[PDB]
Amino acid sequence: MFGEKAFDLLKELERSSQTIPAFDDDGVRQVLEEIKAIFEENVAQASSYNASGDRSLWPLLNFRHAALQRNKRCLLAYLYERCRRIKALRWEFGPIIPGDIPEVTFFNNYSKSLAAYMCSAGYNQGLPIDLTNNLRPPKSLYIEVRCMEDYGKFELDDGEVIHLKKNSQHYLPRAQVESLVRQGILHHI
Amino acid sequence: PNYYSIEDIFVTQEKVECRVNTKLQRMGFLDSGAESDDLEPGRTVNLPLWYIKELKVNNAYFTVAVPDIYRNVHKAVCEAETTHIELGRLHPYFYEFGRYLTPYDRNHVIGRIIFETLRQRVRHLLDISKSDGQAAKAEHRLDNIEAKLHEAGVRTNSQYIEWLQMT
Amino acid sequence: MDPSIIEFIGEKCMISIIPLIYGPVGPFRAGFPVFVPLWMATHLRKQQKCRIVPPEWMDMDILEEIKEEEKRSKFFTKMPCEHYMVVAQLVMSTAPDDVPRCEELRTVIKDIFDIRESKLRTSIDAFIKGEGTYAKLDNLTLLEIHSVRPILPYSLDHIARYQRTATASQRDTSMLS
Amino acid sequence: FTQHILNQEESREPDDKRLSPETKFAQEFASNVDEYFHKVATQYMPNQQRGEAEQRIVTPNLMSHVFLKANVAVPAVIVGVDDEEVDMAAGSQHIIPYQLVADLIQNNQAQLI
Amino acid sequence: NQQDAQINLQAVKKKYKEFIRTFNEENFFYKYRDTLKRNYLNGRYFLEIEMEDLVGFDETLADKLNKQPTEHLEIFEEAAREVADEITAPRPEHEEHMHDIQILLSANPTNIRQLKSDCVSKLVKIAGIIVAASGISAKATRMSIQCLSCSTVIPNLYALKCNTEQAGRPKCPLDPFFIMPDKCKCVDFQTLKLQELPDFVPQGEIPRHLQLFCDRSLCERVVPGNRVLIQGIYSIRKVGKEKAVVGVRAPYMRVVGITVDSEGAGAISRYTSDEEEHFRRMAASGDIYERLSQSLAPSIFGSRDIKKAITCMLFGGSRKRLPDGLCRRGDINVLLLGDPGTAKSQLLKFVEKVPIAVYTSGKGSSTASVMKDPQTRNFVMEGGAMVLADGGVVCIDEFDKMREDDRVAIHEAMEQQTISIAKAGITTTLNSRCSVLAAANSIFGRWDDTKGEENIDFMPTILSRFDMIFIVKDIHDESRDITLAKHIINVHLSSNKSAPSEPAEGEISLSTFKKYIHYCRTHCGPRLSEAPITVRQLEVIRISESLAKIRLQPFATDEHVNEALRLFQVSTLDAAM
Ligand SMILES: Nc1ncnc2c1ncn2[C@@H]1O[C@H](COP(=O)(O)OP(=O)(O)O)[C@@H](O)[C@H]1O
Repeated sequence: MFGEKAFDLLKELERSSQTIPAFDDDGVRQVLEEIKAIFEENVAQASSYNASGDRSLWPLLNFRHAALQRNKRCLLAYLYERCRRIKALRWEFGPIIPGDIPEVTFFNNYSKSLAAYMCSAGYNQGLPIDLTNNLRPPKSLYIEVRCMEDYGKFELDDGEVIHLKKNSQHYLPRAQVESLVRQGILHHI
Repeated sequence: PNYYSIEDIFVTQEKVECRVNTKLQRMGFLDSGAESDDLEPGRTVNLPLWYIKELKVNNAYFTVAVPDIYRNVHKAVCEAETTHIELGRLHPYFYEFGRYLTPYDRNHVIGRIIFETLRQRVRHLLDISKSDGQAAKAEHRLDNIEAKLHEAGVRTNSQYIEWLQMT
Repeated sequence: MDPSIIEFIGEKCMISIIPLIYGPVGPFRAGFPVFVPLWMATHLRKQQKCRIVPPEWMDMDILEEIKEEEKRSKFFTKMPCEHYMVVAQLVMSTAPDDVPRCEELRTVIKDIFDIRESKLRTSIDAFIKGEGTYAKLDNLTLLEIHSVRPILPYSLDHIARYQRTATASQRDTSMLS
Repeated sequence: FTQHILNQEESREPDDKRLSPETKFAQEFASNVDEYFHKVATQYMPNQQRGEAEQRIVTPNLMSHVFLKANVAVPAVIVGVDDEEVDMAAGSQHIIPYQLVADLIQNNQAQLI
Repeated sequence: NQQDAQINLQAVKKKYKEFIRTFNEENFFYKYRDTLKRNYLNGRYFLEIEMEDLVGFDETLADKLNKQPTEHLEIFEEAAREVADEITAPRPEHEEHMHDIQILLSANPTNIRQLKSDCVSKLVKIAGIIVAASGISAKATRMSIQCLSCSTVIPNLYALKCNTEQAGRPKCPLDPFFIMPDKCKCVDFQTLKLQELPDFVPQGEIPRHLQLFCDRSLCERVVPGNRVLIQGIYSIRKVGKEKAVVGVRAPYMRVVGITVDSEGAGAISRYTSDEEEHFRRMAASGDIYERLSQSLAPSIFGSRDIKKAITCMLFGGSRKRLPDGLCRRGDINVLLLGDPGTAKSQLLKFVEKVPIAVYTSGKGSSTASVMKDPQTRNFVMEGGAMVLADGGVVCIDEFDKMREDDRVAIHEAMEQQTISIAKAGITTTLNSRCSVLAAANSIFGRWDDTKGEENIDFMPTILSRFDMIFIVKDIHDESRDITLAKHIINVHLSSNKSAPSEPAEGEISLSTFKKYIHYCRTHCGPRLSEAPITVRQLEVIRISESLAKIRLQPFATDEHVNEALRLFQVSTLDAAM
């Protein structure tokens, strides 16, 4: 009412678990466009002589204060809730394959924040370190690929053209094939 | 700013009608206006908690009071009837009302009433051991909190299932 | 807590086997036993390279004596290397390719595995009154306690608000959570 | 635990033993928390607890009942701790929480399971 | 101990218990074993098995147990109470007390017209369709008596020496055995019954049947109107040789290992959020009110703007009770009327599948069933059909062509729900949230309807309590008369039209629609907005509140939702004048 609205948030990610068509930043307008619309209500008596310092604004100070209090930490979620399983697939891959579809500034900040990890990782000097692919013992470097209906088509890795779904298969070397595991790919090598 | 929940304003929004030690003044969202800024001590005086969450029970503003499920007639014999008593989904804020409120009332009797319900878990979830079958058999007699670890209760065993073998 | 936290661990132990990498391991010689950690017999038996025989507790006599020994265990029992819920997993997978008596083996282990948990509710059906500083490992095994590790302890804090709170936190005459 | 770990890490700037060059994430913590918020609530952005505020803390609950790897003095080897610690053991244990026994594992006398 | 053959111990000696411990393979899940352990999740006190593991184990026991099965199963009771009670405790710290369980067996069926002495005391799979049966009364196995104070050890589920004697000389023969049932044990029963198949000449013959015996856990499981596969026993009840001109006897069987049929798509009767997206993200479209005017007739033309008035009907109005007494008529009804040939029969027949209803009219439920049964001559009732309609509603023809007896219960339900009985000296005052669709072939069609009021010769009351009465005709319209002359050869021929309406945007999917409704009619307490037209035109307000739940909204206004008014103008022209 005054922000009980995330009960509505709950459905946006429903298909979007491991069969994601696409995401929406949506539904956010009046849950946003009221919030400091109603600051004007919050400021109506903010340091006002309307009652000259008595009880009568403390019970609604709580309205003034709770109103924020819920807005923030839900609005933590709107990225944090969105940072979580995106970090997870962004663990499943680095920025080898970002999202199939100021969050980019926070992602770039998170990518710069992850640098610390990368510095010690692999060596003192640092390696974006393989954590999520090639438990392969490495074999000969130039043999092709197979998938299980991947989608997004971000394979930018050193190949002729792969067309990243099942039968994304061309003469693709090891440098190419270093992308993904469990987003519709690894029935096969 | 709490031990959070997704419903963090379905936290202190349950309503009770505890009486007034005092007269009234302009509840705002009510029929208050240029109509009434004063009533009696004691009235159907509705209390969605968040405004009175730290508003000095000790101070003469409002009264010792209970919602009658939280009164002894349920609770004090729900600790006697702590055997196959049901909670359903009926008043879900019932592990957690008393984690806040029941002291705030200031009748210095009711906190102990609670746990001896939840003391039963040390001899309840002997039955809770395992998962036979489907995802929906009897999954509707929960609180807002026990369900989570109950799912988790399944969960470690569900993947303890794969600890065994290829299964 | 996992299926393979143990297999991170338990296969690190070593035993003399039948068939140089640096380590206390010696080089490998035909006809000549060699103590190895158990994550090579993977890479031999499944590689169709060599066999292996078990430790000594692996028998149907010493632990067909334990079947009654632990009835002392109002607390706990004899623990032959503590890890017979993991090795037997992999041993009995592939060892019985030529090993005899893989059955009473398979019997007893479930006939001791499920059981010592069957007590475990019971001893846990003795916990009363926030009895946090009483517990039991006294001759515990290795591969059991994970199956309760996530459940009650991620319960008891939301209890121990009221259970463990007493011996440093106080209120008026009634009890405090 | 970006929240108030600054206070602990500002107590002594704990040396090689405690954190590591963990300190690099601190600079990125506020940066990503500020930049992002630059388009969250900025028309009338925070008013009294306007800095790294007081109320957000991730994990100060110290009572997460911990199992103890008994590898130590078996007998009732009693140590600095506020709750009961009677009846010590090299195999057994009396299960406990983290706060009061934050000592043995800084010592690494005692151990964890 | 008779250690030659028929050995009395073998099973519990080692064998079956240990085979069960041989039911033990890798994955560490191959078990018929911890089955009970997941029964001890609740204490169901039973277990399931096959008859094709013993075949996977041997070929020796399957022809053996068939001789003495009901002996083997209490041998298995013994096996269990010896086995799991070992498992109640690892080491000596657990047992409150033992208990007892049941076992469930289960492959390939049989029939009933082939089974006699040849296959007696043999376990069989057959199938029929259930009819009715008893409740659950009582049974026990053992107790004891003052006279000897020994447990009432019985084999089967005669009557004895006195033994209140040895007080010196005194005897006391001729059986002073006074049972002390507070010492006793206890079991269940149902005594069931079923009829044989509908395909194996039940027509030129008559259907034969079987009598049955339930034991512990298997009652409260099965209600008639069902089709089952079962195992039993071929036994009888009497003893022998002016009944029985020589020796005639009677048939029955037992219960063992029922396995029922759950045939597919009937059973949202007895036993997702993506579908909620389907509900609502379709509901967002403001195209449902008049969109479905081509829906409830998925094979018919007409009634179009009257299907417009079904859109409010099932969704109901609101039982907006008050601080004072009333529970007024939230429910709403309809009337239709006209001659045959308009397919108004099939309109109700096809509507049966489209929430809960029945479609019969006249001389062939009704009132109560205050009659007797066979069982110690009881008198117990069946209720009415406000019973069977308390959120369910009905579509029923031939008010006029039906007995005049069961017509005080029409005003005693449509007006007030003022229901009561006095058969035996009492008023069972049951109630229900019922409503009805009505049809008729009443007197003289539109020549009667438009003009005044003479349809039924007993009451003018039938125009008062209902509102939407739109005429059924076989109007002559020559441009469409030939169409309806050839709207009846496609119907007459070729058996094609099963799901021709399935492609429609959102005027199909029976299951999703019924669920659409049966969520919708449980949203809140919707209402409307600030916003001969007499008191029962108005008391339409139910339809006003309806469009809140038709748009699935809370609120709505008067005259956007006077769509209903403009549709009612169809009816009012009948009886304006
Ligand atoms: N438009 C139509 N489409 C299909 N069948 C029709 C149509 N109009 C009439 N019929 C015929 O009407 C017959 C049914 O009449 P019925 O509904 O039984 O009359 P009543 O309802 O008075 O008993 C059906 O056999 C059907 O062939």
